Amino acid sequence: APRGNQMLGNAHFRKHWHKRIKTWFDQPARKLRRRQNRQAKAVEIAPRPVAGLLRSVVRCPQKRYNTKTRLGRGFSLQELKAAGISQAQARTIGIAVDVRRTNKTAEGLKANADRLKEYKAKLILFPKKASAPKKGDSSAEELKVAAQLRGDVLPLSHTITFDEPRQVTDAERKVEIFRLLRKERADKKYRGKREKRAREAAEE
Amino acid sequence: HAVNTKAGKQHSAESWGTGRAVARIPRVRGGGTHRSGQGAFGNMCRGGHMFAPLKVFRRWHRNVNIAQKRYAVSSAIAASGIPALLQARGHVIDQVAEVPLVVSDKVESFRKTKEAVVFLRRSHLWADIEKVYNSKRNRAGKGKLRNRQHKQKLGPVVIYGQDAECARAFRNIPGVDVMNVERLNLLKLAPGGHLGRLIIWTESAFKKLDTIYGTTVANSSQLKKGWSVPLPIMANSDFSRIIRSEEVVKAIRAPKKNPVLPKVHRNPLKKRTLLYKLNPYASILRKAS
Amino acid sequence: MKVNPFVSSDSGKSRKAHFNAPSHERRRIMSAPLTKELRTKHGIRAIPIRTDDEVVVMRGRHKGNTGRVLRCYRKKFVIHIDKITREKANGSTVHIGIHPSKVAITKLKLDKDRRALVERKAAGRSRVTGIL
RNA sequence: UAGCUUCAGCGAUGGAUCGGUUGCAUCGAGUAUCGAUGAAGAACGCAGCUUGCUGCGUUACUUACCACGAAUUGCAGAGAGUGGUGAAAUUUCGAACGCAUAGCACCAACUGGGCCUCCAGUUGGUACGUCUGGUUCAGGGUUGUU
RNA sequence: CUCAACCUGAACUCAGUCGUGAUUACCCGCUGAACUUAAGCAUAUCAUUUAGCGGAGGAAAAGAAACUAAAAAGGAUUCCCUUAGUAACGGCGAGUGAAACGGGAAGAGCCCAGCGCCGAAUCGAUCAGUCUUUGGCUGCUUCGAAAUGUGGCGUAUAGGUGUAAGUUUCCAGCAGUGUCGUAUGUCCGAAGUCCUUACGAUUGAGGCCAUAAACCAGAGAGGGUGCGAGCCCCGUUCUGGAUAGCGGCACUGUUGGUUCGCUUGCUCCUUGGAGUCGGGUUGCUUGAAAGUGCAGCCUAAAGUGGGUGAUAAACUUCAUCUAAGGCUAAAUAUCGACUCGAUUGCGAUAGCGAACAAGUACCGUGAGGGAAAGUUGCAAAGGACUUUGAAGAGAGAGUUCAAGAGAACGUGAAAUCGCUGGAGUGGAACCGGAGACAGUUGAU
RNA sequence: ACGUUUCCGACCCGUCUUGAAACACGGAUUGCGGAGUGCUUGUCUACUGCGAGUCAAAGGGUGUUAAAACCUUGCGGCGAA
RNA sequence: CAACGUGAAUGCGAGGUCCAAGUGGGCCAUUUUUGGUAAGCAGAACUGGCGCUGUGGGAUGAACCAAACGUGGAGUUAAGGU
RNA sequence: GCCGUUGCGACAAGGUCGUAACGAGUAGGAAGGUCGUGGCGGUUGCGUUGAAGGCUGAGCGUAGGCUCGGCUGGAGCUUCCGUCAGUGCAGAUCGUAAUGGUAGUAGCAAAUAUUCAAGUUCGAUCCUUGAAGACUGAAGUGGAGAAGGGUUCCACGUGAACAGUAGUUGGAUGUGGGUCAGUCGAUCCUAAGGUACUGGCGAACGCCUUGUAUCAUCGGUGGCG
RNA sequence: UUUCUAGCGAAACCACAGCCAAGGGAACGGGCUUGGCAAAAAUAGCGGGGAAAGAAGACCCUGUUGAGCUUGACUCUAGUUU
Repeated sequence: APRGNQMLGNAHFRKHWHKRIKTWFDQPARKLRRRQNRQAKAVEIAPRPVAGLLRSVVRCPQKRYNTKTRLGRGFSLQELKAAGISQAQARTIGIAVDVRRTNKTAEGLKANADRLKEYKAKLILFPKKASAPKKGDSSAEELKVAAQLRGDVLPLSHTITFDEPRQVTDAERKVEIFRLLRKERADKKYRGKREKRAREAAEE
Repeated sequence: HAVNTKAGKQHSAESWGTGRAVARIPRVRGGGTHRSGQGAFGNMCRGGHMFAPLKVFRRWHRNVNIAQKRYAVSSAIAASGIPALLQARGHVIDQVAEVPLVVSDKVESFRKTKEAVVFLRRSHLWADIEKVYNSKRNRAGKGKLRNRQHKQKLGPVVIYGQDAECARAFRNIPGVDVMNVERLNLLKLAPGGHLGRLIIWTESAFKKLDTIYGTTVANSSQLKKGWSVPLPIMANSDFSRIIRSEEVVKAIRAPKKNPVLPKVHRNPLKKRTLLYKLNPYASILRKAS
Repeated sequence: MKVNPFVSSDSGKSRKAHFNAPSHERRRIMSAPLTKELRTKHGIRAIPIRTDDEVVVMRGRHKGNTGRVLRCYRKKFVIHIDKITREKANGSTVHIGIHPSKVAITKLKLDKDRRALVERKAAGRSRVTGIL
């Protein structure tokens, strides 16, 4: 029996909720277990990076996020070709391949091609047989500085830069921004009606 | 902690209803044993469920604002530098050289409890540990049965900046704690929520305090982003000097006493001097009479 | 303070282990210290007591009495020493049980295995005392 | 006086309270291991004296082997006895298997009855479904051949 | 009609296999309520949930887009935070109620059918050799499976042919050499039972050269010992040692098998799942709203076809995947089982029903129901002996710090009850106020 | 002062009820147990920190008196239309 | 903007916001009053009470008359009495 | 005169003091509680020269309650500061355990019935012997079995409990002993009926039919061997 | 049988308790007010009272409480016909 000015109740507790209860008392235990798993994996695959495969750069899908980039699943075959890396070779040297993604824009393709290039620059390849090196394998003293990498491979930078102050140009001021926006909206909204009118005029 | 969710509800118990001359509590079913026909379930019954059985999903842990945690740690550190507060908290600092007590980095090289004890004795800090020894005692209550057998006083805390594994020399001394200046624990700086823990700073730890906790300038702390020492609400914190200051004394007016009232009403119609004081002409009238 | 995460500081667990220890563990539990002279002579501090050892009572109402260990009643966690007896009502004599931790060994009943054990303990004591 | 009520002292009846605690509750961690090679469970039995509980299975409160190294204990009694446990062994019911479900019956071998077609004993074997292959088959179902 | 094939179907105590039945915490597939809320009640809610049935594992299931979406796009599955009590559903009432984008944990990819090429190049038993034999390797062993097609290449990222460049091994065991973990056994460890005192018994109190001092302390966790103990014992600390066993690695050798391949350019060729999809209707289900998912019946495809783009339909712009076949670790769930560590929990009417011969005694024909019950003392030293009695038992005595701790034994409350002394006592007794008496208590 | 004796006063408590000493109900006596809780979501109030900001989640890094504490957010919640 | 200056009695400090409990069976009396033959009956109006409240008096009594309450004392009284 | 509340005021104080007025209260609301209880983080101390608990004299407080003394007891307890709560009982025909008056009371009265002498025993209405007197009265108060019981059977001891008096006795209690089959039964046959196979159904555990539903269900003489 | 004796030995019930008249009161008091009165401890009977005990009235009403049954109630359904 609510009395007076109250917000109407909404609590979803009319089911037998006592049969489905989940607590979080094992949160620090899970943290410790995951740290130990990472340590074991690092020991297992040393000196390879603990994170694993190298991931690609990606624009966030929708216009709410399209000004931000993030790590993708892998590198498209177009990017691998642009960087001159075979898919088979990439799987061996630890680069993620996204067989579903395709590039439709030069800028997006180029960003990932450059990422692959810098990864190859930073790569250290051990000889397949320690006794006998080959072509492509890293040099002896290079193989001494090898160290296991922790965290993301080639982590992304999220710092925001500010455009340098400049002069306000006259042509910039003479533009009618609101009129332009409303004109674009109107043109899109009435595009079809004008086409219908044009077709009728042609038929007459 | 919680009780079993089925505790006290493991009986096929039904009420007898009215007409049997007994209370309508649910009663254990069957026969051939004492339990049969006895009350069940209710919190008033022997062997039933408690009232509102305590659940395991109670709010045990809390969210504490980071800003307020930092304020509390800074306040505890500041209070550790006041001799009076340590005495009020019970530490024996009668012959301690100086508060705060900063010692050479050589203490960070200590590796044997013998060396640590010698240093504490020569620093006139052994009185505190002696009191810690005297304070060991049996905990009163059920705690004894739950792996909390003894209660004893807390000693000083040694804070270091660069550990040459120095905490080993100090672990075994009762009451003495050891901390790293980078990760300072409020639970050890202000035990029981009380201010004035006795601290032994090493030189490196003392030097790192400005870096870790900043200054009164905004964002002066380098290891805590955006943190700086809180500013006081009162500049001069002593209430007597402000009152006795010349500026305040000039504005203050002269102290006064409680106003005085007659209190007792007498009977001038029955007394002489009272009436003659209130109305001097009455004496002349009586003289005329 | 203990550091081993697999060692329990639970009073209940400790008491349960002590009072349910099997015979070979009760042997180790029922250990007695050596006298000063025996300690300097053999190099060890304490040893699991054994029948036919000579002991001296160090505490209790029988402090100072000596004799030989007649039995090691591991079930009752006591030893029966020679000459340490009382008289029942009827007149029979019963040995008074003493806890081995309250006596000191004055002569070790040595055999092949006891000699090997003492050698091991002395070697370990020397090894650790050198490092300390 | 007696009885009754009440007070002080003493004593019964009763088992509250207090003092711990090898028990319980909850939280967390590590592992993946039942069964036709007969499981889970049940029944009966096993000890010098031992009903119950615990343990065990006809080698029956346990054998062998390995570690440690002198006991067990209520009374007796005479590498002990504990722990680990890789060898051996593991009764009858039970999916439960010859059929039935608290009973009775079939096949072989061997042994004894003197011989044995007849008895008795011992040992191996006889369940349902299903896969692969083997053997022996049936049907103008299709086909060839004489 | 004879013989011989195949096809189909049998019988075998034929040779050799496999399934059944348990467990419940989590997992997968079904079946499926009502109490209750709506202040009545029928849709709704409880709830796609108790209950019932089936089937696995250490995890299971899912899983490599017939996806999200509409950016300058993301890119298997699982899980967390957020989206969000939002869009939506609902006698539009009570109520119910997601997902993508975003930040993270973990991250791993692949195999068929079909088309095409080689075309039996493939495989099971059995026999004989041989080895490191609870299984493997060799065959003119002999049988059989397989052309109604086993194997090799190959699957949407495609693939293949030829060609030019580059580039080219990989598996499995055995022995050693070291390097490293073990909830794996066994063995090993620093310092007072020092003086005085207290006690029934100390671990309690005081003292132990020294300015800083009994001694050890990387050990002052815990337990035992006549309550109290770092120093009496087991233990504890030595990011402990020694030893045997198990593992994981790395390198050497060796054994057996295996490798005409792989990438990029050009060249020419090539490229896919049917009673399924879709549609109608019926029923259930969902937040899914002219149908989200599932199923019955009828209908029933196509091949740049098919699906989808959340308001149904034509006609149009496009965008995005490729259904009707299959495998796959991690992050995740779970103490039911085995083994461990803890606690602001309970302290014997509490905490599990069960601290104990507890799922026991006992009850019901059965399904099933189901208790009460902890404590002598440091040590039985558990009361010898005398005496009355048939005996229970009592009177002495003895043990003991103590027995008024005497076996149903720590403490031993209230109610109730008996005795001794005092005082009252006419159909209640208790009670408040005010004295008196008795009594108690204080007086430099 | 829970003893006796006098003088005055003095009906049995809890409860529902307009109204209970009631010929209204519960109560023979004593011990022990016994009932406004937990959590989710609101709202107001009080206190604390910061303030156009504030709190940061999952997570990560470190911590062996290591379930704590400490550090860490182009992004998220609420607020700023 | 300029000037004028508080214009009956008596008493007395005034105003604002927020959060929330219990209640939503009443009953009695003087006077007025409807139904009823009446009722310690049923239903209304104003006010005061009882409920929630003891105290002196009416022998006794929820409401009648007097008077309302910390805990004590002295004096004087109300209604009522000698 | 004293206590408190309210308003106002003085004072270098979360305090003290002064002053004037005031003090009813159910349901209900607030405030204070060095009122009381159990934990935790800290702090203050006491303890086998006697803690908790229990019984009860001198006091303190308006009260909740508290302090001390005496006796019992034998191992823990406690001040203050924060914070937390399974935090206070007279009731609920409350749960559980124990105990009263009733009260030495209701009552131990169906089935005809016992008496004498002796034995044993510490002890005899009740056990045993003998004599007498009665009863069931052969559709028995006799002699044996089926179901059911499960050692109750028999002998020797017996103190307590049980045998609603008693007990030397017992279906009680302690210790031992006792059940012998070719012919008596079971075993064997089938009845009413049950339950399998296949066969159908069923999401499934599994059900339905015992029937030409299903159906390739064998076994007998003889020769040969 | 009861009765008395020896042995044995419960239960129901119980706020506290038990002499009346009238009064007023919740309109039929053991208790309150005013009167009548008021002397131990007990045995056997008795059925006036304790509005005596047994049982949260099976009558009546209320409840947005049911169940058995009926049908021309509302909404469905096995089955069956087409």
